[PDB]
Amino acid sequence: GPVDMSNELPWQVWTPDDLAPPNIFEMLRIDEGLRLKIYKDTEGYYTIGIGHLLTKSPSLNAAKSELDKAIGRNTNGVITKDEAEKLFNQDVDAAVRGILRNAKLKPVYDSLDAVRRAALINMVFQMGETGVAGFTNSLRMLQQKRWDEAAVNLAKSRWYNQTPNRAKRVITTFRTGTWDAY
Amino acid sequence: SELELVANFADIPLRLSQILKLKPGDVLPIEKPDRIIAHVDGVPVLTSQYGTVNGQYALRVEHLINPILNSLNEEQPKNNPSDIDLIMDIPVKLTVELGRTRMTIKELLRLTQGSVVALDGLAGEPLDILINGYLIAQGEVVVVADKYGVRITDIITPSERMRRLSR
Repeated sequence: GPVDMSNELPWQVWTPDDLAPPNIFEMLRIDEGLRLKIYKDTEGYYTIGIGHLLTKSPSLNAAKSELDKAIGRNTNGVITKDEAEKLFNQDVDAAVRGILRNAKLKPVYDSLDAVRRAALINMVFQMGETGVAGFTNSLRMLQQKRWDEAAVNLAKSRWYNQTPNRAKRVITTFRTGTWDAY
Repeated sequence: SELELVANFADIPLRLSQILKLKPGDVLPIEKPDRIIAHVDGVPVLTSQYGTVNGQYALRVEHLINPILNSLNEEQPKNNPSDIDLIMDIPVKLTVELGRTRMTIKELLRLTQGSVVALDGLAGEPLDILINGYLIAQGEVVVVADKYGVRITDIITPSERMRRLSR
């Protein structure tokens, strides 16, 4: 031990969350776009701003209301660009925070270099933790740096089938470890 | 060429009597900060998010504090239209530093919102604790349940704390 300290309470040494990698913010603006009014997203759920999922399930009243709590004002289902911006900021951090606390996603995230971690956040940003943690074999493949194998498996998913142009970009990022798809 | 960007994790308002009694193992309670201020020569220059990159502590610059509008591509105007037996028990602030990085001027002036700056401190390795801008101790951020603190791991003698304090 480096020190000889009298320990009364169960204090645990704390380390902060990893910072989001570059260029996740530009990446996500590209894939999520921007809307200042509530819409149904490519997976059927109410969304706002830059991919900010409002309610997991029906409907607008709850959406507008969870929007109302998210923004802290009456909104009427409409927000500001800078409101969208601050939601986005929060969302990116909350995604990273969630991954790092997810017993299944965390070893994969840790494995990956920065560019590929962006891709994983992008997925989680799109489908949430529970959804992304379901790609069991693709994840283990990612953990084991079998890039082509994970890549070809990922193209065999509902996700890819529902949003091919986004999924292709993300899978190209997983496969290559580069930003050429952006 | 060349200054020090200094990230302050936390400021801890203590009384001098507490400071003279501090020892390894003492835990100072703090609020976990979300944003923090980085300074240069004691002058706050930006606020930022913080975390780690490659195991190093790092900053994501959020806002420049009172930035200057670049108007160097135009001529300067002549005017601007905008023209001791018993020692007193004083409160004293302990500064806990997340870390520092040496940067050139050119490098410092070329960061804005979203700039990620890596500090020279490793995650896990103890933090500098200062008094009046003087190193007096090291500590580690520590937590139980909901409560955060800074646990002293190493510290100079009371006489020396006093010495750095006065100067």
